[PDB]
Amino acid sequence: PEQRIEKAKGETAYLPCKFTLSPEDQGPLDIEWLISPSDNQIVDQVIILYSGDKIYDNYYPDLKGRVHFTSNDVKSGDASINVTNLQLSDIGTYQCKVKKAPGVANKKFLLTVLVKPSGTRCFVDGSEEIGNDFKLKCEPKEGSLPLQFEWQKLSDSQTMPTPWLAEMTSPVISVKNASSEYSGTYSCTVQNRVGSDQCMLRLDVVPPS
Repeated sequence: PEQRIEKAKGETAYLPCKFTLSPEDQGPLDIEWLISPSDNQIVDQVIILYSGDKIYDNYYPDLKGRVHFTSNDVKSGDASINVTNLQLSDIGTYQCKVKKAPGVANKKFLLTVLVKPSGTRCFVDGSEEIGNDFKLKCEPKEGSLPLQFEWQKLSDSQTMPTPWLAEMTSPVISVKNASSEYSGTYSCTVQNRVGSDQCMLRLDVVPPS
């Protein structure tokens, strides 16, 4: 089991890792967390240890100061960690390895970090001319999937061209055989569960010449 944990950038991830001891488990309690980041191909890197009743946490410089055991009494049965001020670079697989010999247990977490849509650009791809085919595009610079789009007409009738109604919730509107009546100011609003962004374009459909 690889449990998915999903949080937004800047929030804190809780990676729970509670454990029961068998009375047979007489060896010293030893706990190791390791990361395998997405951003690169290093694998199984120690980020924090509990060993000899002491915490060692100076391991992985990208996580400096941001990884802590959740509990104030780890030896009672809680190996959970907090990862605070989440960065996009913290996306990866986190493994909790608990040992109290002969007992050994592991668990993995797949951490994803979400970001709201931002830097969203609204633009026309093509010549804005009567009879032409061109494209209305709403392109976020950043934004975690799944993303929702919604075009609206801000100017004049405040009503989207009927032929475009099917692509109204799409990032791209593929305009065919353009009418001058399609002209106007249009808004693209993009959202995901973190947040929202909006942009605007002006369409001016003129005779081709």
